[PDB]
Amino acid sequence: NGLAMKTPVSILQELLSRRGITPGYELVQIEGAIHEPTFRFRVSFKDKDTPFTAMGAGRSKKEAKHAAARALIDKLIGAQLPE
Repeated sequence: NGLAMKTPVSILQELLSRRGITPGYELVQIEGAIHEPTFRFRVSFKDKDTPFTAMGAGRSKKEAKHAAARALIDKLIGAQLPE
């Protein structure tokens, strides 16, 4: 329940702080509207002697990175990260 009532971004920062991980990001594709384009980013990091990767998207470059990083969290916990 510790993942509930907690900003997903804060959860990301907490988990990365606990492990001591700095993930990297890569621009995948920008598509959508002129005034409202959608940003696709990929994120990857190494831990537990295995590589991780995930791809997300959002309304901005920063938000897209957070979405991708949240996808990592989902894989780490093996479930949909609650709000």
